[PDB]
Amino acid sequence: AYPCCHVTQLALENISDIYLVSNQTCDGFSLASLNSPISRCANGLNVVSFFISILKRSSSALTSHLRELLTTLESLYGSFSVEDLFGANLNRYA
Amino acid sequence: DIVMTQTPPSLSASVGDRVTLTCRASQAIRNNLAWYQHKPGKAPKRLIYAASTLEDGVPSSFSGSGFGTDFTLTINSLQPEDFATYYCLQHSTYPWTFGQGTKVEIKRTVAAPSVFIFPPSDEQLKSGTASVVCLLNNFYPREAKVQWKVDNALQSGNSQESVTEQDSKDSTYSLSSTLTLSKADYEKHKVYACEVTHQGLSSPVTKSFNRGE
Amino acid sequence: EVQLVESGGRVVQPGGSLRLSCVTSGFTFSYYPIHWVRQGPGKGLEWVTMMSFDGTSDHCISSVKGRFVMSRDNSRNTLYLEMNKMRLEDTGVYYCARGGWKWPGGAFDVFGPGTVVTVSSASTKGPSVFPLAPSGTAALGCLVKDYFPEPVTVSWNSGALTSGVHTFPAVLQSSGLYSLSSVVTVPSSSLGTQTYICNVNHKPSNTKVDKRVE
Amino acid sequence: LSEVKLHLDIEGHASHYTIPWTELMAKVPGLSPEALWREANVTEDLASMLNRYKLIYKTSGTLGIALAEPVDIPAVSEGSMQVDASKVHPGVISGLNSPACMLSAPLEKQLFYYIGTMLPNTRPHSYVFYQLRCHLSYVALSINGDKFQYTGAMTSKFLMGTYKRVTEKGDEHVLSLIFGKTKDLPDLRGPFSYPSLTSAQSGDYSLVIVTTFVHYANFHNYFVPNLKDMFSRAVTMTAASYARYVLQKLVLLEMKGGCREPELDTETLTTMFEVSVAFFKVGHAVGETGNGCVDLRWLAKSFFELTVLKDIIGICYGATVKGMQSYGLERLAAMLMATVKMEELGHLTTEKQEYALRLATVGYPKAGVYSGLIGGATSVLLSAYNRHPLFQPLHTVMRETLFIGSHVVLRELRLNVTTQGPNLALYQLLSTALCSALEIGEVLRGLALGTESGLFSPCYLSLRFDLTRDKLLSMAPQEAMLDQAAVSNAVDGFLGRLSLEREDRDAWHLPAYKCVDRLDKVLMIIPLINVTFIISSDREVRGSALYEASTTYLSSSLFLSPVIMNKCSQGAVAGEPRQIPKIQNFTRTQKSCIFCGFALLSYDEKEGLETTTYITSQEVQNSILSSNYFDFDNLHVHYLLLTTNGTVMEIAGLY
Repeated sequence: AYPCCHVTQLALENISDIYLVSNQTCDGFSLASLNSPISRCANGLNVVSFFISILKRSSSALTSHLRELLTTLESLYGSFSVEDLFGANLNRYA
Repeated sequence: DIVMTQTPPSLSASVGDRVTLTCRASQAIRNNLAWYQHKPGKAPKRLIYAASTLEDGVPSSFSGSGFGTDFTLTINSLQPEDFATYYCLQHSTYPWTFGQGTKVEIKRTVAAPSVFIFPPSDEQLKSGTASVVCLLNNFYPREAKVQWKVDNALQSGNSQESVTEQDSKDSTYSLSSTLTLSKADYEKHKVYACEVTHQGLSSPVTKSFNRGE
Repeated sequence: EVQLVESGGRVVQPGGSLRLSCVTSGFTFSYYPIHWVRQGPGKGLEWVTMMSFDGTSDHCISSVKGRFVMSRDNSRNTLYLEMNKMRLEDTGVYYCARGGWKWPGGAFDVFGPGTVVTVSSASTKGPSVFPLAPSGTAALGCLVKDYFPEPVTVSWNSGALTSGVHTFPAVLQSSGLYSLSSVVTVPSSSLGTQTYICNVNHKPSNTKVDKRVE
Repeated sequence: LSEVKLHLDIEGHASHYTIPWTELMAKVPGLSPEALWREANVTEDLASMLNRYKLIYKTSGTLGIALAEPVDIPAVSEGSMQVDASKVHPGVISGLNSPACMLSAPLEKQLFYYIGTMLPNTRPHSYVFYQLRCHLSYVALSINGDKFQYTGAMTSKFLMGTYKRVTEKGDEHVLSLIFGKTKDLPDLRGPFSYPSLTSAQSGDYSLVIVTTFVHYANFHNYFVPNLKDMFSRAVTMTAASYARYVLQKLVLLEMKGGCREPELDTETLTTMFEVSVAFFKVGHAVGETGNGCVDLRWLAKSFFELTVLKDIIGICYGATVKGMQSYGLERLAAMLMATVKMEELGHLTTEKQEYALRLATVGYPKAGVYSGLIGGATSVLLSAYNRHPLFQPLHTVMRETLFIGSHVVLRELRLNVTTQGPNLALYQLLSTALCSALEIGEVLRGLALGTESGLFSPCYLSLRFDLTRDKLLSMAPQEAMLDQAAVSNAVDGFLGRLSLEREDRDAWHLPAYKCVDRLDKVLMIIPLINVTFIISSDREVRGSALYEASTTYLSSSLFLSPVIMNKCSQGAVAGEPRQIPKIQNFTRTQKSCIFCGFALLSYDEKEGLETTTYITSQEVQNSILSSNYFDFDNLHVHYLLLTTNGTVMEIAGLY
């Protein structure tokens, strides 16, 4: 179970799909699932910024499809509150 | 009005040749000429700016030179994506003017056109108009001459030619010369001929039909 | 990166009016003036007009002088072009490029995609489709005559016949209608057994017709 | 080396997007999403991720209300020759009157040629930043024996100055300031959010502070910038004026006791970053204008300031500028300096003189290739001197004009090679005449108030060495309203600018300098044409003769040794020196230039020398006689006439 998984510290080439949670799905946590076409858990915030930096580095990705993903990722990244990562229970899952 | 005169209007070369484009001004434009590559269907891209400055994101095979009167775009090594039509541009004294442009076809060996002719269709004749179609299939170079002979009378100004772009596999051109007549004038004549003059032909060959065979 | 997008393409009656829009994104708009360049069918590129940095001064080429008015709103980031007394020669594809860059001295960088401008009054009309019958190889085709405006989609055997097909560019007849031909070469031994079918689609009239050729 | 789809929940929408690496990795050469995926510990538990975010200092005082960008680079003058930095072609620009400009596309290439790592993987930065490598320029210094370093790395988009301290142990404390347009800010790595680190944000621009909570405390001991004021100056100031603002702080600190043993205080560290902004604002202004052309008159103005700022930074700190100079602009400026009559440069406009002298410095830096540029600066000084009421404090118009021309001369004095002394000596002589009593008087008031006259005076380069602490105090503004410690500060700083030894920008270039035994006792040298005079309290000067004024039994002595054609004597002439002949048979008005080429010395018996005058033209001499200059009713004051004849004469009365 647990669409909201738990992260603990496989690389990028063997990865195909990545799923991101909403800002209310996991009570503020930004969590992701990396998988091969078998799901591992990833730090959402680290992951989201990676793609955001990938798209930002690619100013020449002038697709209306891709450039809309970047601006949608950015609003997604700001909706999560790491500041609300208080003494919030860090091990709610797995 | 300054007149920009590119030579040549069209030009052919294989992959990796040294291609040189010229463009002359009617007055001095002192160092205010630019070059733009325009693939059909898409947007033009500037290649060179001050007659000299290769501008960013453009492969360095392109170079430009000249002062005042005579300017040059030279692509040092032709690449397949450099098949295009290229225009020079003066911005010295507006109104600004382009050259007529140089299209860069990509070369092939000489090949003669396979010429066919099509009479007006029965379906079309029922509606009172007659169209005679002459086909020139898969020849090189582009330049060709198609005159129509109706009852040995060289017909003037009722034919229109349309040319394919160089086919992607065999680099050949094709041509549709459509001859248009009212059905009235088509029944008054009996010989319909299409005479193709081509560099690849040993002598102009004439394809012909007598009405209804 | 630096995008110029031009949107006001249409069909206009001769002498009428059309308004072009050039939507520029990815850079400081007001610090740049703009230029317009048009390419007529089977003709070279031609500089038409320049919009000044301030926008107060509008300078046009002789053919379009006094007929074109350019208005730019810096907040909108869009340059509007108003065209009056449209002529048949004005027909073509219009492009806008940014030129001046801290402004007076100008030159164009990459343009936008362009927009289609068709100054031809005539009429919405689907084409007439006529077979072109053949006579160790021979060729056959499909005459797609008297439609308006372009384009017309042509395929053979619904796309199952791909080899040796040549669908020509349409020509604008003096009548105002576009005329086009599509042909294909076949091995002569297939003439009786393989069925040859011509698929013509004219979207701007919503007419789709099939044609058997023998 | 694959392709990847990205699915996610958008408030109830099952959206997915497909990012191609087969496309992008080839399409954009700098992208390698493998190292980016490594750079985010994408397996980092939310625990250790929360541990990394907490360590970075966050902005409490985070605001700054909008400021307006000054319009800095001017619109192209109609029909300038928009000209290539790389391809500087002969005779493309015709004259100084010709409108001209270098187009910004390759000029940006030539400024930020240097490449390197902007955001390091050093401890404070790799926690916060996806590491970046950009075309860059940096200003760098190292002091306190390389245990305090500053590094002003910048692109055409943003600047990061970073301070580093060493505690006498292996501990390193690091603090970095990131300044640029808000949109152009680099990519944040972890859960980090830019407002948390933004200390000032106005319209399009931002100022970000990056450091550990440990380190911000360790810098808060000695470094609390007025982050508000720095940000406004970086934003609202034109790039040329900003470089002068910093140039003011350095020179008004250098001659003072500031940067010989630097003080690690708030002000000096504030300036270090402001140096980086000064270069960056110029590079940023060129880069951000887009595919255009930068007016050459702007370039000459702005790159003159950076070139002076580059010098003064070399002398205060062991500092380097790497990547803010284009040889294309330097050849363009140099070629335009073959256009104009260097001998008649001073005849032209206020505006044209400045623009020419700016190009002259920028054209050949490392002065001493074609040494006719000195004569141009000399021509401005001469044409200024005659129209300028002599002895007067030069108003800010002429003073700014002459400061620009002074820099060309100043770098020739650096050299061991003479490079055609004649023009050089005439400049120093004209400077010496301009160093009068109230020239010093206004400068010291200018240093008491930190005003514009504090930067420069022609006296700096003059042949006047009678200047010490005591002499200045007598000539100061007399007002009790002025802080007479800032007056004492001004005297100290002024004398620090023209210390004859360990300055190298006062002496050791003249031909006639060899004829002195004791160089510290020389008060002044008047190099005329066909003769130069050595004014000293030194008896043993190997000159052609020796005059001794009736000085007093107060001042050590007053000797004038004329040196004929700058060829000395075997030994100092022995016996009694010549008496100074007194002259009354001389009529007050002259309609010819009877004093042309002569010098006019005014000396008070107790104080010392007061003014020098060089009779250069008729309007100069008529300005002397007609004015109130000759006051014989003061017997404490005499008037010496130093002739090209080689004679010294006193003026005692006129009709």
